[PDB]
Amino acid sequence: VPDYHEDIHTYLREMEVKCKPKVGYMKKQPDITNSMRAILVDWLVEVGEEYKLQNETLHLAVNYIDRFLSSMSVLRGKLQLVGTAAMLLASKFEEIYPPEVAEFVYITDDTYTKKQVLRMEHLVLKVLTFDLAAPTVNQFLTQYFLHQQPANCKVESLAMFLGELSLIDADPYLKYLPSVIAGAAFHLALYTVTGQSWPESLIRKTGYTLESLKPCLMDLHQTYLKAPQHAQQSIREKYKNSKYHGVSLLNPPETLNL
Amino acid sequence: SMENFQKVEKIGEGTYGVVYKARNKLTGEVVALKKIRLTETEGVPSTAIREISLLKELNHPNIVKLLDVIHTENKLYLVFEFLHQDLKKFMDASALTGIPLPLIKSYLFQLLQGLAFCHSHRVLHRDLKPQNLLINTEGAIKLADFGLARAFGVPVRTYTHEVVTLWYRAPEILLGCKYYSTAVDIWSLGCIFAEMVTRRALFPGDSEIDQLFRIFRTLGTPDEVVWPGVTSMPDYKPSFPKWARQDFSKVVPPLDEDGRSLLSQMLHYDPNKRISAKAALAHPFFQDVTKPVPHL
Ligand SMILES: Oc1ccc(Nc2nc(OCC3CCCCC3)c3nc[nH]c3n2)cc1
Ligand SMILES: [Mg+2]
Repeated sequence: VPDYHEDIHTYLREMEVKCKPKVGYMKKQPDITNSMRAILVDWLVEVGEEYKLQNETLHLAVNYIDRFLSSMSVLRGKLQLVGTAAMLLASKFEEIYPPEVAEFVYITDDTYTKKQVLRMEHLVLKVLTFDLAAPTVNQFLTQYFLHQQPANCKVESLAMFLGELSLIDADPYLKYLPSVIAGAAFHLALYTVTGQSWPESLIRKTGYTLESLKPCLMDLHQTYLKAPQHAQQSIREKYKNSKYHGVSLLNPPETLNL
Repeated sequence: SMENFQKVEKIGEGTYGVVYKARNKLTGEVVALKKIRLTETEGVPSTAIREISLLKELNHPNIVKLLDVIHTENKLYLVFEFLHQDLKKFMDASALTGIPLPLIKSYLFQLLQGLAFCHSHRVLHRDLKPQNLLINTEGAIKLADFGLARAFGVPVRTYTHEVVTLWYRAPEILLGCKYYSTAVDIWSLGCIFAEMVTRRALFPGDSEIDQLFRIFRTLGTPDEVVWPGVTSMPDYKPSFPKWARQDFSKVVPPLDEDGRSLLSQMLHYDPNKRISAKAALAHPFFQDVTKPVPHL
């Protein structure tokens, strides 16, 4: 409803800075690594599929995890507990019908108790000071999609697919803001499908150009090329579904020519 | 944790939890305490997670201020600025005087500011009614009980259908539209505007079809001319009686021309054409707006 589209985008641009996790946090974690986080995110993708959760829920959960781990040291046997509570929180915030706590207990395969999940929920809330309304790659993309002439369902799904892949790999995607990853993913999707480029109307809206996007674009292009060989594959399988127009079976462009 | 607060009296029960009037023993501040009993259940309720995250973002003179969140292992307490009463109780008390037009205008103006602020910060309230609109002795009115609120996206996707107290519920919800947006809160506010004028509910239905027929008998049964797409809506029925639209000077007789013009834009059928809170603040109805203290 374009009466507030501008106010809302401006406000989300303010909040994404405030909601940004700390870029170099993994370096400061004694027991966990980037690859362990990739394993967790990939599992949450599966959880989201199993329970038919919104993509927005997945993006929120990752935001909560990255922010939590930005200040809280976590041992590897407790990372899935952090992730489970984040998904439960994200579901309560975002879903019409979130899965119940018992379902969240069940999908950890009884690794943890209900009491542990609830106590972790409370801890995550404390650490994030209840600040759960975070901007996501998804919230930006959905605005950018309005600038297509005309709308292309494959552009949309492929942009979502690419934004989602960015969730898996903290290096390098933790250094980029949700609005920037979305711009790179939208341009990449659009170029892949239609040959078209980041529209002038989105330069006016975001102030981002292809130049300012380039650093993110080159990382995302590489991720896109190496996606079939990444150890984590749940996003690629999810995006084979007809719901997302099978976009993960599209061939990435060899060059971007930027 | 709650040691500095002295409970005064129970105020009531909203969407969830219980609200008390209390005073801070050290500063003297009078507060509203929202108590939430919490393990073995489903943990922190979604309504509380939403109310808190969203109210922490919304600092505005016409939105109830959340001051603090106090969070033990058993109970969660939300500390809010205290307001003196609700619009509903105030309208009941104005039984004989009626509400002076300057106060109606001021309250509407203030409510639209509150709401424009929510909507510009991607929050839908979804439960506007006289009981959730709170007034103080200084002439302020403030949106309260964000227990049913949620953050929305641009453009919207499908959200919870079971929303808004029936008397204040928009036709697009009643007719089962898969997308509703900010315009649902404007519908509610429009019903409330009419109600402040007449001091009775504009559309007091007792079921969903009753609610729709009441709206239809007042504004006309919508067709494809007035509201493109209506006849395709999930719960539209071709059997609906076809009532003629009433002239608005009859809907709210005490209202003058600028008033009726604003109300009619707030009760437009087509959500897309229904006026936004932002645009309504510049309506001619508000040219002489002041801020009268009420008559408590
Ligand atoms: O009559 C009175 C006297 C007093 C009040 N005061 C007040 N009440 C609140 O919620 C109380 C609930 C009650 C049930 C419906 C929703 C609101 C508040 N929430 C933040 N500040 C509040 N102040 C209100 C009404
Ligand atoms: Mg490490």
